[PDB]
Amino acid sequence: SMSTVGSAHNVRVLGSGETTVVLGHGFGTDQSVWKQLVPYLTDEYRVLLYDNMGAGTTNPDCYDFERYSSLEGHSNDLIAILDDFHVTKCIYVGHSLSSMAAAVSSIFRPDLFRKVVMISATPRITNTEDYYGGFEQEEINQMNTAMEENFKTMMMGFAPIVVGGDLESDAIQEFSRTLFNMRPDIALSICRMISGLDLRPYLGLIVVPCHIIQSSKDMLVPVAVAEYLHKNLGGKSVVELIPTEGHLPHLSAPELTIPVLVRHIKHDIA
Ligand SMILES: [Mg+2]
Repeated sequence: SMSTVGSAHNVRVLGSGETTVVLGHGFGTDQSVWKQLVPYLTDEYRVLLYDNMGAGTTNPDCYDFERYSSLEGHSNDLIAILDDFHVTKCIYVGHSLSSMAAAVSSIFRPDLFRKVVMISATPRITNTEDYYGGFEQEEINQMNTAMEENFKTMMMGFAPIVVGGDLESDAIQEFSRTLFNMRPDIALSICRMISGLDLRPYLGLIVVPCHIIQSSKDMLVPVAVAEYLHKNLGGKSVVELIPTEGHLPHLSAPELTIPVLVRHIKHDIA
């Protein structure tokens, strides 16, 4: 059979070309979240897709609770994936968590990345005296408390609120399907990690060009966070807001988001 890293992350390679586009997904989804975007890319790029460890499509026994208590475990998985599949200078396009993992990875291994397109990314969701992440700490702890109380109940509100729109919409139904296929203890572990994550000290060390993409109204990512990322990244960057509501605009608003991503994949920051 194929490599252990490839089978553990369900790595899939489509198309062909000189440049490889790598697609990463966020919490509660898997690589199937990119099914609408991939046809726009396979004729000119090689496209690699992979699942984060912990996704409902991955083996629950491979989720080392110690290893994935910080982003480093996901960052080292990504490096191993691109190594095992011999990718260099890829165009990385990732939603939320995965784009941050790629950005940090580029600090130590800049050979693997030509640029990073971050969608709805944030270095820290909790406010401090000098930083606005969107949530006071005594809101996040109350959140973390409620997720340990009734996790499935919190996720049943989480999914439509975070995606935005009608309970009946296709995006909310699809996001719920993959979110509820996760194992509760694994998902809770991931939310704990995101909840305490603070990537602010890393931003100055990231020097690969970053394209900061997010919805103008994201319940988890204030527009101030995109501006904070732009300001504190160590290399070139650009910010473009998608005029829409939702944390997963690639899933909920493809008609706006897919044209934005293709233009940022193709064109470079001068
Ligand atoms: Mg993030």
